[PDB]
Amino acid sequence: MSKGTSSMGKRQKRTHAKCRRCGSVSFNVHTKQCTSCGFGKTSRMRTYKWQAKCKY
Amino acid sequence: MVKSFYGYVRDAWKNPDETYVNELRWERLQVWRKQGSVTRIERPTRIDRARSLGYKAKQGIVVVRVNVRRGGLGHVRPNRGRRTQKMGKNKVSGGMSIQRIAEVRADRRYPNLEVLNSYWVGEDGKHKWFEVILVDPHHPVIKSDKNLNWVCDPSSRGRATRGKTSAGRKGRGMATRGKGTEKTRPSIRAYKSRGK
Amino acid sequence: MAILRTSEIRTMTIEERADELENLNNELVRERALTSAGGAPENPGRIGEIRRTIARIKTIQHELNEI
Amino acid sequence: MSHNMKGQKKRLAKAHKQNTRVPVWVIVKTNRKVVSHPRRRHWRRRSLDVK
RNA sequence: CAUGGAGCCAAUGAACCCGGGAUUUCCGAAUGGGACCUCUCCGUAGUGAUCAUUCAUGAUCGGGAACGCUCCGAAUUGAAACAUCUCAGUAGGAGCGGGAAAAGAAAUCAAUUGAGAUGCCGUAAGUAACGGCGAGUGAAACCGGCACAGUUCAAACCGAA
Ligand SMILES: [Mg+2]
Ligand SMILES: [Mg+2]
Ligand SMILES: [Mg+2]
Ligand SMILES: [Mg+2]
Ligand SMILES: [Mg+2]
Ligand SMILES: [Mg+2]
Ligand SMILES: [Mg+2]
Ligand SMILES: [Zn+2]
Repeated sequence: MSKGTSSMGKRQKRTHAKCRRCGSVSFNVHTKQCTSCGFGKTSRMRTYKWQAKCKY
Repeated sequence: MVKSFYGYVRDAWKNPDETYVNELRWERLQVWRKQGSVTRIERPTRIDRARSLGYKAKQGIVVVRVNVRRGGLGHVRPNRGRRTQKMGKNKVSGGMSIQRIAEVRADRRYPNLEVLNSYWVGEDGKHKWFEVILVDPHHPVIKSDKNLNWVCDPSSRGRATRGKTSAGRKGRGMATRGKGTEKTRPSIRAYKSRGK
Repeated sequence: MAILRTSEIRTMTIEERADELENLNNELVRERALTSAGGAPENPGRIGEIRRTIARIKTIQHELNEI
Repeated sequence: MSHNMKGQKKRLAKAHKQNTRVPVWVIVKTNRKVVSHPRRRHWRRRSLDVK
């Protein structure tokens, strides 16, 4: 058995579900937090200054 | 010396170790340690200090006692590569004073008010207790009060978190003028935090 | 011209407004029912105009404080 | 027989009816300038980002 | 968007644009409980949490391109190595917040006698100052301008006025 195509047929399950707040498939099913908008962790939307570049 | 009784309270609290305030301190810290982090009280422990700081005997003003740990900003040793000057953190106490910490916690617990001032009320080995004055900017009495109606302006919401209180302005190096404030006034952020 | 103008709806009464809404809903049910077979309506603008008429009657009813 | 709730089946229903060609009269009206849309797909390909 | 067939709307003045309303499913600050379920359970019909109060009612919660304020805070790199230094209070982070915010009316700056809140711009000036006195970092005052604004508490005395 290998790490390539042999063990990639075990991908019959999910770790991210479609989040309510943003409709993106980023809601982790174990931590209960969307990794795109942060629903289930915070009221505000997660946005960081490293998501774009320094404006200079 | 026809002095008001507020003067006598201030005299009693000038040197509290050698007055009757020491006995009250030993009797009061037992009750104060049992209380919560942010405890509301009927009357200020030092009424003259509160009145000179801005307390009035009217509705829409709240006085709260806050317990803050003693010592500086306890910090974590970095787990990644540092240049040996940014590696040590035991002897580093931050730029946030304990009075500002207590004021910000009082502002946190009481979201619909504003922090007006605060003052030292007592301390022991592990704690410093500060009494923080808060104002209700949506009570009608404070709206009518012309000496407190400045707090209804939009620029006054969030005073203790934007460093506008008296401990905040002291912490931003604005207690004085002239020499030494070349990098503090009008703001620490204006000079790239070089002052302070 | 139109199915029924909103001025005529203001002219009507509460019971007549309810009767007109019942008849309009029944005719819209019939028109959408014939299209379940896929056959195009003989009056293709009729369905949209009846829905707009139902909207206008509901607007007049809500203005007059009926529900 | 994956066991969907109501919203999952509704999303799969919308995905199913999105996967249809453009009508003929749209192509005729547009002078054949609108001949496809990005939502065409086949079930035996990239899976839906639905559930 | 996008002048195809058949209809519809419009001289009871539509379409379209401005202003004012109505409707505005579910989630979402999401807020009756619950989410791998954008739906589901209880219906006793929903003000969830933290707060102010006369417990009538009211505040905060999220978003906003950057800017503003507060606090926390690297390394690459430069020194032709490298550790103080620099990179740099930068990058990044947490809190708060408005159309601006911060600042703000001397326990000031001067010099032998003066000026008279603050902010920002020019200059002082790569000067003073700091520095393996290496590399580099680095002001303010005076002065010339934009704009001009001064006041309120605590207290003394009175005592619910
Ligand atoms: Mg930036
Ligand atoms: Mg706490
Ligand atoms: Mg201001
Ligand atoms: Mg080098
Ligand atoms: Mg906010
Ligand atoms: Mg000020
Ligand atoms: Mg520097
Ligand atoms: Zn999400």
